[PDB]
Amino acid sequence: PQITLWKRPLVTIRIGGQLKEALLDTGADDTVLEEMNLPGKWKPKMIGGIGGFIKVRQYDQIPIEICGHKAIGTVLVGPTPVNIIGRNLLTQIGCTLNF
Amino acid sequence: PQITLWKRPLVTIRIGGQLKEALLDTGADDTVLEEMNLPGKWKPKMIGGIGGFIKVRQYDQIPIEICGHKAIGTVLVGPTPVNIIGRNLLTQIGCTLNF
Ligand SMILES: CC(C)CN(C[C@@H](O)[C@H](Cc1ccccc1)NC(=O)[C@@H]1CN(c2cccc(C(F)(F)F)c2)C(=O)O1)S(=O)(=O)c1ccc2c(c1)OCO2
Repeated sequence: PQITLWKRPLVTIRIGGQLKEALLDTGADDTVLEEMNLPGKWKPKMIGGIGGFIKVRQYDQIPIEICGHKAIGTVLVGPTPVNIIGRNLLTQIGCTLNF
Repeated sequence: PQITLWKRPLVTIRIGGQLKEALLDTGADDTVLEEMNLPGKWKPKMIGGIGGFIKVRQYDQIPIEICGHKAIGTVLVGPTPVNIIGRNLLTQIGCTLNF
């Protein structure tokens, strides 16, 4: 599909038994999801944006479905106000910017 | 052009006769540039991000040429970690997400 940017590019994602709305975000290197208790090993990380840094937990090889498109990769979990699908997963679902 | 997302979508912009690199950022409502001088009246504003809130200066009706495409709109200037082109200008240049 084609998503215009008149409004925030929110789409439905699935991670386990959780459906959530998330931004397709070309400005995000990494995928950052709001606080959730995922299974498995993780490592602590800091990520920076407007206003400074937040502490996140990095989980590897997590499957996520994004508008029915399958993805699997690193997801950062932490105190973000919005679920952010970053470039690591945007590429896996074939997402490009066009103008 | 079509822009893939295996690398950051950084582009050259022209503003006030100056060339800068900026990130095409579909997760950003607003265009926010690092500290710079722009002419004319501005208004103090505060905006939020992943790390908290910052103070910015809001300049209206500023021409920016983004990758050869002309925009005229609101530019916020302040302590963003990198120059970002947000949806307010991405829409002007006809940018969409496609997968
Ligand atoms: C500023 C960019 C260079 C980076 N950000 C991505 C931007 O697209 C963010 C996404 C975002 C959107 C909403 C809340 C928080 C983050 N966008 C922005 O910073 C601004 C913030 N923002 C906003 C608007 C209204 C309210 C608010 C809030 F109240 F939540 F702060 C934020 C908005 O529209 O764009 S980022 O989210 O900070 C980010 C994401 C992934 C990363 C990373 C940094 O480092 C490694 O991996």
